[PDB]
Amino acid sequence: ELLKPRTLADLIRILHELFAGDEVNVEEVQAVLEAYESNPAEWALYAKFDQYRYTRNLVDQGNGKFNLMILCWGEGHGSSIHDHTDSHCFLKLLQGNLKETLFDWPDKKSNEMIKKSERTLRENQCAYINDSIGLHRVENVSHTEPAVSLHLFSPPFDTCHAFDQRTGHKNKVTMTFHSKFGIRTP
Ligand SMILES: [Fe+3]
Repeated sequence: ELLKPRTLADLIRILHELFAGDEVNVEEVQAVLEAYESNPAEWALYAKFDQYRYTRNLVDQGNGKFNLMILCWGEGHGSSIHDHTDSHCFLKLLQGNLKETLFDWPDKKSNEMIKKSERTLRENQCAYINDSIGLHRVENVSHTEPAVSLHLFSPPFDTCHAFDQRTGHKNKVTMTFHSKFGIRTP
């Protein structure tokens, strides 16, 4: 029985219920994430930017079965082309816009990775990816506006692969945290 989250806090409580069991109802999770109306005051604590690249800010450690974080993207900041380590990944915009470009898993052949599609994710929208869908790149293409997104990963994971668009070659990356629970984590 899914209800609208009134606040980020409420959203988090609801996520603990949704992940109370062993399996994930993706459509239900995506629905509740979307239903949350971004309130900049509720997440300002987590919205820590860096001048040079996007930051990953842990919000909730979950119940062992998921994590929740906020990512902050300066003008022109973007990600690698990357996977998500056999986890569910949900992305909701809290501020600004992000361009998401989808790529297919590369063949063993060295080949230019060609964009399967792109979309503009706008404030409050919740997107979903998993490895069965493909790979993606996420970018703030704005010249004038920062972006902020809310991400849920289940199970949690701290490693992923980056892919070279020219070749499809992958490299294993360890993902870091800029902050945890509002506290900067050098
Ligand atoms: Fe991603």
